[PDB]
Amino acid sequence: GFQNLSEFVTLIVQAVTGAPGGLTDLQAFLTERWGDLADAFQAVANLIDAIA
Amino acid sequence: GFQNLSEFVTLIVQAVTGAPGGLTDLQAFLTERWGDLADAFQAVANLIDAIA
Repeated sequence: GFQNLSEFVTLIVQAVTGAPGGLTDLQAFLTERWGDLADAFQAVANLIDAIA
Repeated sequence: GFQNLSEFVTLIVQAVTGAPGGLTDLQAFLTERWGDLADAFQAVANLIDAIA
């Protein structure tokens, strides 16, 4: 249902990320999400360390 | 701007995952990340239980 591949890329970006944009925007949002997830994992590890 | 769908697939995999590769590589990286995320959530539950 796509006229071209560019709008399909935008649709993929909108499906996997809230903010519409290009493939670079998709990569940036996913990188920020993975960084935040790593920060949360390290926070859990620090909670381990505080309990210990 | 993509030459072909295979190149576009490689670009999608590179944007969503650090390691370049095919759709199978994308699925593998995302599945191991799902396993890591599930382990983190079970760690959070285990900390609930440890405080309890």
